[PDB]
Amino acid sequence: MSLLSKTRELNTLLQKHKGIAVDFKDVAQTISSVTVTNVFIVSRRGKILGSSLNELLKSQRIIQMLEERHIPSEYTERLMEVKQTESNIDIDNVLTVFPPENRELFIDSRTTIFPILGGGERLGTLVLGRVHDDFNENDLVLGEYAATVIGMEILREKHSEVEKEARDKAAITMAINSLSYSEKEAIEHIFEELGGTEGLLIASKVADRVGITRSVIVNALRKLESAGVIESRSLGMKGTFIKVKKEKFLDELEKS
Amino acid sequence: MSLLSKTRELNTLLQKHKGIAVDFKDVAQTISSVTVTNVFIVSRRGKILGSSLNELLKSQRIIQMLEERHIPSEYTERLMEVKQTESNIDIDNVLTVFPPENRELFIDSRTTIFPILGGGERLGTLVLGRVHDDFNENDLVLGEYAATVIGMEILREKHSEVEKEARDKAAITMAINSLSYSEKEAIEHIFEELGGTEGLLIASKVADRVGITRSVIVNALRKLESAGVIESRSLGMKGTFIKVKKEKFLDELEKS
Amino acid sequence: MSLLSKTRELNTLLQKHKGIAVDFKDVAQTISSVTVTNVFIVSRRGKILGSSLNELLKSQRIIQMLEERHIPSEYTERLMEVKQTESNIDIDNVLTVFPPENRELFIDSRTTIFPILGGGERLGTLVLGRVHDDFNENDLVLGEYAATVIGMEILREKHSEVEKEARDKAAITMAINSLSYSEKEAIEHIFEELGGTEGLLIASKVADRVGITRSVIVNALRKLESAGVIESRSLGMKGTFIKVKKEKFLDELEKS
Amino acid sequence: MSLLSKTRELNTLLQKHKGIAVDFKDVAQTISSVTVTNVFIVSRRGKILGSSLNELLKSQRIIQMLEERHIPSEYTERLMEVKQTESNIDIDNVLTVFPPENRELFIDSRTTIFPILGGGERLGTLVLGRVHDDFNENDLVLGEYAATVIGMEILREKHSEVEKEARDKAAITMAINSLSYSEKEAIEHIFEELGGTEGLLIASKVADRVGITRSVIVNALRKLESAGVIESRSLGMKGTFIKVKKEKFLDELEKS
DNA sequence: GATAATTTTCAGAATTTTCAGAAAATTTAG
DNA sequence: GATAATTTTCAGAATTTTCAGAAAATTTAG
Ligand SMILES: Nc1nc2c(ncn2[C@@H]2O[C@H](COP(=O)(O)OP(=O)(O)OP(=O)(O)O)[C@@H](O)[C@H]2O)c(=O)[nH]1
Ligand SMILES: Nc1nc2c(ncn2[C@@H]2O[C@H](COP(=O)(O)OP(=O)(O)OP(=O)(O)O)[C@@H](O)[C@H]2O)c(=O)[nH]1
Ligand SMILES: Nc1nc2c(ncn2[C@@H]2O[C@H](COP(=O)(O)OP(=O)(O)OP(=O)(O)O)[C@@H](O)[C@H]2O)c(=O)[nH]1
Ligand SMILES: Nc1nc2c(ncn2[C@@H]2O[C@H](COP(=O)(O)OP(=O)(O)OP(=O)(O)O)[C@@H](O)[C@H]2O)c(=O)[nH]1
Ligand SMILES: CC[C@H](C)[C@H](N)C(=O)O
Ligand SMILES: CC[C@H](C)[C@H](N)C(=O)O
Ligand SMILES: CC[C@H](C)[C@H](N)C(=O)O
Ligand SMILES: CC[C@H](C)[C@H](N)C(=O)O
Repeated sequence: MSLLSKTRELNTLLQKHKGIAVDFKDVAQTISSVTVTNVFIVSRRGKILGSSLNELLKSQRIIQMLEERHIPSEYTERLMEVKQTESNIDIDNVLTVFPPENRELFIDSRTTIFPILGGGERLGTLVLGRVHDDFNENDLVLGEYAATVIGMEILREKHSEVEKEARDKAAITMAINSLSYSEKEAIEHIFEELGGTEGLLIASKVADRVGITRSVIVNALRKLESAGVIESRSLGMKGTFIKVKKEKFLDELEKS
Repeated sequence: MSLLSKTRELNTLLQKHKGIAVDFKDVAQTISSVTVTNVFIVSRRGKILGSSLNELLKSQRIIQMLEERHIPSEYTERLMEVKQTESNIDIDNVLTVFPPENRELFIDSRTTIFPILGGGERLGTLVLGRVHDDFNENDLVLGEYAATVIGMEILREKHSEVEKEARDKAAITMAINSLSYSEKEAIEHIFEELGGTEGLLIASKVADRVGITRSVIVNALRKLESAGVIESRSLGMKGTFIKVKKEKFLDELEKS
Repeated sequence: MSLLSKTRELNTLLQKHKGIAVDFKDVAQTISSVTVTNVFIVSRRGKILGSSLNELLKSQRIIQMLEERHIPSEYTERLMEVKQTESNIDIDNVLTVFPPENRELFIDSRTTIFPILGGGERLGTLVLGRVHDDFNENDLVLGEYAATVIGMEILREKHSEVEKEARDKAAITMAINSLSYSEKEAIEHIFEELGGTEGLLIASKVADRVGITRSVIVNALRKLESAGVIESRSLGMKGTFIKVKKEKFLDELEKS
Repeated sequence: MSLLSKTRELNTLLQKHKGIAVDFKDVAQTISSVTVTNVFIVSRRGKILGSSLNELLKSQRIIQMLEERHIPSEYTERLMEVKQTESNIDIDNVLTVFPPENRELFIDSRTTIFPILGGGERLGTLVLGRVHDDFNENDLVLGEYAATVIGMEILREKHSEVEKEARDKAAITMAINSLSYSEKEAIEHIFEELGGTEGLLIASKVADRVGITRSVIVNALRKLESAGVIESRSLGMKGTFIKVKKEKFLDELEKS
C-alpha cells in the first residue's frame, strides 16, 4: 500500500465525517492503521483527547493512565520541550512513549513526537511509538498532516467557545445600556425579591414598597426580554413569572 | 526538493495564520509555489475564491475571469462531473485549465483536477496547471491534502454562517414579541419612511402623520436597541438617526 | 557572619532604596556578597535582568551572553522545568549554570536554581553557582527571600504598566461617548486634514467643505481637550493648532 | 519545624495572593502561625492595619483597640522611639504588648518589636507577642523579613495613592480649562444646589433662577463627563441625575 | 492702531426623551 | 359568567437634549 493510498485513507475520514466536529478517537484509529503505531493525542496539560494503542495496552501504568484521561504530569511538560518534529527515539531516551520499566520488551522501540500547532501557538502533541521498526519520511508526512489538522479542529473549538462568551457579554451590555436610570433600579429590586434563577412574584407590590412606578418596571423587563436576558409571562392575579436566561446579568449591573 | 519539504511548507501557512479564517488567495499561491503550478480554488457555481497564476495571465480570457471572479459556465459544469482526482490532462481535453487558443505556449500543458470535499458533499474544486512537467504521485499527495483542508475551512465557514442567520432570526423574533401593539405600528411606519438600511428622519413628525404618541416611538426604538436590531442616535433639533443591524427585520415584522 | 547579619544586610538594601523601583543589578551584587556566588536573574524568556559573576566572567560564552542580555534559548526553557527549589547540582547535570566545556575548572561546582513566583504564576529564575562548596539550608533561606522579593518587584512592574494602558482606553472611550453624532463626524474629518500627530489647519474651511457647522467642530475639540486626547490652541487668522496626545483615539473611533 | 520550613510558608502567602494588594490581616495571622505569636501591624499613628491574636483577646482593652482600629496614644509614641529591632521584652517594660493588669496570664510574656522600614523612612511597626517561649534568632529572621515586605507593600500603596491624586488634579484642571465663561458659571450653581456628592435636580429650573441658557448647562455637564469628573443621567420630566467622581473638583473650581 | 481672518461664545428653536398615571387588558379562581 | 387581582397599554406633560447661526472675542500681520 503506497503513501498515496495511505494519505487517501486519512483524507477520506475528514471529507465524509458528518457535522463539523471531528472525533479525535476516530482520528487516532486511522493514524494507527496507515502507520501501525500506538497513537496518543494529548493536550498542553496532558489530557488524553485520543488514543489507539495495542502493545502498550499490555502495561499496567498505561491502563491507569487511560482511565485518568491524563498522562504523567512530569512527562507532559517534557513533551513541551519538543518544538520541532523529533523522530526515531529509542527506549533509552526520556521522551520515549513506552514504559522505561518494561525495557526488555521495548528494546528496539522507536518513538516519534509531532507537535500540534494552530493559530501561531502550541496546542497539543501527537506521540507515535513502535516496538522495533524505525520511522521514514513517508511516515513524517502522514504524522504532520494529522498534527496540522488536529490543530485546526482545536483552533476552531477554542475559537467557537470564545465567540459564545463574547456574545453573552454583548447581550448583557446591549441590555444594561438600553435601561433608564429608574429602570436599572427597578431591575435591581426585582432580582432581589426573585432570589434564584426562576420564580414568581407580584411586580406591583414590589413597585409600591420601593417607590417606583409600576409601568417603569414593566418597561425594564420587556427590554431584558428583548435582549434575551430573561423570559417572562403574565399570570394576572398570581403575579409575574420570571426566568433568567443569562446569570452574569446582575453582576454586571451594579458594576455599572 | 523532497515531498516532506513541500509538505512542511504548506502546513506552515495553516498553523501560523492569524485569527481563524484562512485566506484562499494565500493558499492558492502557496500551492503554486511548492508545486510550480497555476492554482484555481473555485466553488460549485464557479466563483474564484482564490487564485495564483503566472503564464495563464498572458491570456485575455483568464483576465476577464479574474475580473468577473467567476469561471466559464460550460467549464464549471464539467468540473462537477469529475467525481475523483484526475491528473495529467492534455491540452485537447475539455477538462484543461489552459486556453486552447494559446496553443503555442500550452501545447505540452498538463492539468490535474482535485475535487474539494467536506462533510461528504462537493464544495468546490482545486485545479492545478503546468506548462511542461507532468504530475507525479508526490504532487497528488499535496493537491489532495490541500483540497481536504480547503474543504475543512469551507465546511467551517458555511456552519458559522448558518449559526449566525439563526441567531439573527432569534434576535428579530425576540425583539418583535417585546413590542406592544401601538409600538409595533410605529416601527412599521418609521421604517417605511427610512427607505434604506440607515437614515435620518424626524420621529415626532412621523408620529403626527399617523396619530401615535411620540413616547411610543422612543420606547419602541429603545427596545430594538436592546436586541441589537438597530442603532439609534439622537440629533435633537435635526431628528433621529437610525441604522439597521438586521436586514431581514423589517421583512419579518410585516409577516405579523 | 551569622545568617541574621546576612539577612539584615539584604533587607537593608530594600528598606533604604529611594523611590519605589529596586535595581536588580544592585540585588544581584548583594546576593553574591552574603553567599559568595555567581548570580543570574533571568526572565521567563531568558532576558538577563541582573548579574553579579566573577569566576564565570572567565568564560567566552558568558561574556557574549551578557552582551546579548540573554542566555542560551534552549537552556532558558530548561529552567522552566524547575518548579521547586533544586539545589546542589553538579557540573555533570544539564541545569548547571557553568559551561560544561570547561568542566576541569568546574569539577566540584554546585548549582542551585530558585524559581521567581508572583501573583500565582512563574515570573523568572534566580540561578546561583559555586566552584566547589555546597549549599545548606541557610543559603536556601536567603535565596528564597530574593526570589519572593524579585517576583514582587516584577509583579508591581507588570501591574503598573497594565494600569497605564487600562487608563488610556478609558480616556479614549470616555471621550468617544461624550461626542455627538455630528461631533464624531467632525473629528473624523479633522484628523483627516491633520494627517500627523500635530499640525495647523483652518477649522472653518474644513467645516465649509464638508457641510458641518463651525461651532459643532469647536465643540468636539473642546471635549477631546477635556479628556486629554488632544491639546489645542487658537491662532486667529492662521487657524487652529492641534496636537494629538493619544494616538489610538481615531482607530477606536471608526470602530465605534 | 526548621527555619527553612517556616520561611517557605510565609513566602507562599505572598507569591500566590491574587491581584497586587496584599491584605495585612492575612500576613498577621500567617506571621502568627509560623512563630506562635500574637501579631500587630500598625502604622506611624497607631492604626491597626492588621492583627491576629488569641490570648490577648481575653483582655478588655485589646478588644476596644480592635474596635477603634487604633492602639493607645502613649504606646504609639514609644514604638517610634524604637529605632531598631528589640526582642525578649519583659512584662514590666513599657514596650510590652501585653496588658499588665492580666499579669497572672502574662507574667512570663516576651514581646519583640520590629520597625517597618520602606524607602528609608519609618512606615509602621510589626509587634509580636508570646506568653512563655522566648524569641530566638531564627524568629528575628522572619520578623525582620516580614517587616521588610510589609514596608514594601506600604511603599507601593503610598506611591500609587500619590500618582492617583496627581492624575485627578490633572483631570479637574484639564476639564475646567475646557469650560467657557457662561459654562463655568452654571456648574458653580448646579453644584451649589446639588449639596452633595450625587443627587437629582432640575437643570432648566436652575437655569432660569440665574439667567443662563439651558443649552449651556447641558454642554458643560457633557464636558465634565469627557474628563471623568462626573457621571450624568437624564431622567426626562424628573430632572437630571449627577454623580461626582472627583471630590476636589468643586473646591478647585472656586479657586478660579 | 486697525483691518482681516478664524475661532468662540452665546442664544434659541425643534426635536428627542424619560417619567407619571389613568384606562385598558389579562390571568386566576369561583 | 363575573369579581378581584395584577399586568399592560397608552397618553401627556416637563425636562433634557442636539443643532443652527449670529454676535462676540481672539490671533496674526500691518
Ligand atoms: N473537534 C474536537 N475537539 C476536541 C476533541 N477533544 C478535545 N477537543 C478540543 O480540545 C480543546 C482542548 O482540550 P481541553 O478540553 O481544554 O483539555 P485540557 O485538559 O483543558 O487541556 P488544555 O486545552 O491545554 O487546557 C477543547 O477546547 C476541545 O474543544 C475532539 O475529540 N474533537
Ligand atoms: N476561509 C475562507 N472561506 C472562504 C474564502 N472565500 C470563500 N470562502 C467560503 O467559500 C464558500 C463559498 O464561497 P462563496 O463566495 O459563497 O461562493 P458560492 O458561489 O456561494 O459557492 P457555492 O457554495 O457553490 O454556492 C463560503 O462558505 C465562503 O465563506 C476565503 O478566502 N477564506
Ligand atoms: N523594579 C525592577 N523591575 C525590573 C527590572 N528589570 C526588569 N524588570 C521588570 O521585569 C519585567 C519582565 O522583564 P522584560 O523586560 O519583559 O523581559 P522579557 O525578555 O520581555 O521577558 P518576559 O517579561 O518574560 O516577557 C519588566 O516588565 C520589567 O518592568 C529592574 O531592574 N527593576
Ligand atoms: N497592601 C495593603 N496596604 C495596606 C493595608 N492596610 C493599610 N495599608 C497601607 O498602609 C498605609 C497606612 O495605612 P492608613 O490606614 O492610611 O494609616 P495612617 O494612619 O494613615 O498611617 P500613617 O502612614 O502613619 O499616616 C497606606 O499606604 C495604606 O494603603 C492592607 O491591608 N494592605
Ligand atoms: C507514556 C509515557 C511514557 C511511558 C514515559 N516514558 C513515562 O515513563 O512516563
Ligand atoms: C479555464 C477555462 C479552460 C481554459 C477551458 N478549457 C476553456 O477553454 O475555456
Ligand atoms: C549559563 C548557561 C550554562 C553554562 C548552561 N549549562 C549552558 O551550557 O548553556
Ligand atoms: C498594646 C498596649 C500595651 C499592652 C501597653 N503596654 C499598655 O499597657 O497599654
